[PDB]
Amino acid sequence: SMKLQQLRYIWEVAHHDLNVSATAQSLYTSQPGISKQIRLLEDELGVEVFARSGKHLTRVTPAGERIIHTAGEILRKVESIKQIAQEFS
Amino acid sequence: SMKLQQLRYIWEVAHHDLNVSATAQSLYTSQPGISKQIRLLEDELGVEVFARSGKHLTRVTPAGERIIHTAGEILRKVESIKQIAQEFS
Repeated sequence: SMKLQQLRYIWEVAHHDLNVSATAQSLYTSQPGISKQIRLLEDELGVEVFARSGKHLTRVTPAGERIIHTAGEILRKVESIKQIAQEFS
Repeated sequence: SMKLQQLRYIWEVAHHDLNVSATAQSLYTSQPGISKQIRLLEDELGVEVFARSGKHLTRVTPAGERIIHTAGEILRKVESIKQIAQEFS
């Protein structure tokens, strides 16, 4: 089963121009940590979200553009649950 | 942080007419496991998804109707990701 954390990671990596180092510092976590969770996700899905050239991301794949876009929808809907909660709070 | 599992649980509990026992057997898990994950979710959200009367769920709350609906959209969108993966495999 895919996890929300891996969805947040590919969204953030995509919004830091594929710079995994810059993303790690954005999320206050280690850079190897983010790379692990993404490859678990890609192994779990069986598709590459990010094309690589060595230990380095080069571009978002066709499949990844669709998957990341939908991850943003999931992350925004998770946020709306917390806003629904707080309005009734 | 909220988890996909807890979103799957409140949705499944809601589609087994609030019967946690039938839901546990559906998901091949324990009934205490589902209850535990639901109360964690509700503590994080600070709202009750299910109105209670003793060790018993009576109805879905105004807020819970919205949260469960949005949890369903999320669970559907998680499925769209794996359908995107399968296509591109």
